[PDB]
Amino acid sequence: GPAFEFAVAMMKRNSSTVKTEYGEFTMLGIYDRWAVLPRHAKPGPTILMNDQEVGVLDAKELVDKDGTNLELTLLKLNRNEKFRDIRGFLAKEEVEVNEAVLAINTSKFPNMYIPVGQVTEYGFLNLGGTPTKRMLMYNFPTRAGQCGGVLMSTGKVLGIHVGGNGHQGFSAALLKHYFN
Repeated sequence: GPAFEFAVAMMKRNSSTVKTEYGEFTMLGIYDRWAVLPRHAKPGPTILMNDQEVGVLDAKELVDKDGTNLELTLLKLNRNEKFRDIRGFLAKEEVEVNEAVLAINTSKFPNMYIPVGQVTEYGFLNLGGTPTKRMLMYNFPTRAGQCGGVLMSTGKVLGIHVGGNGHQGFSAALLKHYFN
C-alpha cells in the first residue's frame, strides 16, 4: 500500500509521456527543468511531451568512469514550469528492495502500476548489444512501451525501466550523483 501511494503521487507530480522518433516512453522530471529518459529513446532537438512540442536545450547520455553505458539520457527542457525536486528520493548507491512498484505513463499505458517483486543488483548486462552497468533486475514479463517506467519503493525512486529479455526487466539505477 505505501509504495503504491508513493508511486501514484510521484507520477502525478513528476512524470509525463514522451514521444521521440524512436518510440513512446515514460519520462521522469528530477528537478528544475531536468528530466530522464532511457538512452534508447534518442530524443532529438524537440520531443513531444504530453502531445506538445517541447524543445530540448541539452541532453546528456550518462556513462560511468570507464565510459560504460548507463542507458540514461538527462534532458534539460525548454519550458517555464519547474519539476518538483525529487533528488532526496534518489539513493547514493544501487538499492535492493524485496518489494518494488514499476509505474508507467504512456498513451498506451497511461497511469499503470506493476508490483514487480524483488529487485536485485544485477550489475552488468549486455543490453541491445551494449555492455551496461548499474542494472537493477526484477522478474516480470516486461515489454517495450514500459521503457522509461519508474521503479519505486516506499519513499524511494530506484531507477528507470530500460529493457527486458522477455522474462526479467531491467532498470538503470537512478543515482543521486547523476544530478549533482
